[PDB]
Amino acid sequence: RPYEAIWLAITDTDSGYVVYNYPNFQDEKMIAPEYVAIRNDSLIYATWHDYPEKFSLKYAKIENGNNEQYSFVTEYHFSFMWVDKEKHIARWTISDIQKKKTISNYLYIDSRYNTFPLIDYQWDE
Amino acid sequence: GVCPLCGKKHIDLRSKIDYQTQFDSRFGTKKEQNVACYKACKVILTNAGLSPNSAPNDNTVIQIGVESHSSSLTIDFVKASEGLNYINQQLETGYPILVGVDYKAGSPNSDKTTDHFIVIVGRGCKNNEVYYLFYEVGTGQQENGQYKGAHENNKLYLKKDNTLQGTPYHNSNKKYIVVQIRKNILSLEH
Ligand SMILES: [Ca+2]
Repeated sequence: RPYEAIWLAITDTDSGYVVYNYPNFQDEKMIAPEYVAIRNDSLIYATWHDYPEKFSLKYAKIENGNNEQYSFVTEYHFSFMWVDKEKHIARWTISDIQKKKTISNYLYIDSRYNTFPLIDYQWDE
Repeated sequence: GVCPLCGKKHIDLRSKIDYQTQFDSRFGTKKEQNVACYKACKVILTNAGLSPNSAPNDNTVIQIGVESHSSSLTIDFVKASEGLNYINQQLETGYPILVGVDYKAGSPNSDKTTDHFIVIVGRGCKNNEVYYLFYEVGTGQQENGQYKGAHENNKLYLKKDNTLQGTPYHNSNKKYIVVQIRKNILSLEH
């Protein structure tokens, strides 16, 4: 289970990759990076614009492809694939369940190996 | 037909008016999406066949909310009835309405007055208790293959003082009251 970790979304910037830390659109006191976290029976999908969604994997459709690729369907379609396994960097391609529109396809760092800075995102440009 | 209980037709325009979330790369980067609530509501108005010049922030709006006290100090009740009437007559013509909401509860930042809008797209009743359906552009969550902001539990309830108050399906903490009605402009040459 290579996908089993807290995956923090990274953003490429002019000064290198960072983990942005967002005050949530629903509640400015809730401040967190975006992430996908898989620990046992749970898949947590957390964006900057909504409360985190914690899905029970016992109701999910889970498939494994080749080369340690995996997909999970709850209310969204999540596909995991390594990007740089030595740097513990993976990509989560997140789509609607019809697979018609891609929602995001960020790179992520396993939080246990994260060396990028956590930078508090500043909404008021 | 007309409803026995409430005496009006029940209306649900959702199948004719596509939903739009504000959390969409068509509005730009995250910082632009963050302030795109009005723009997404305007996409919904043009999805319904109205002019892109609809819902200006000018003196045609119906301004219901005005700036030890009563609970109704900031509500103009005559304007509340006017806004209600305009909503009923647009829905009966087949058009949605873009409205501004304030928070009874669950503001994302009580220290600020960030403008928020929703779009009313329907009307019904339960035992003569009138409700209005709305599209909430302020969510990107999806469920059962659709956006949560298009779900039928996005309902405003008509209160005894003719204000409209309710809760979006994606965030049970938010309690809206409708404080501003913006005007539709038809697609006409002159
Ligand atoms: Ca009725």
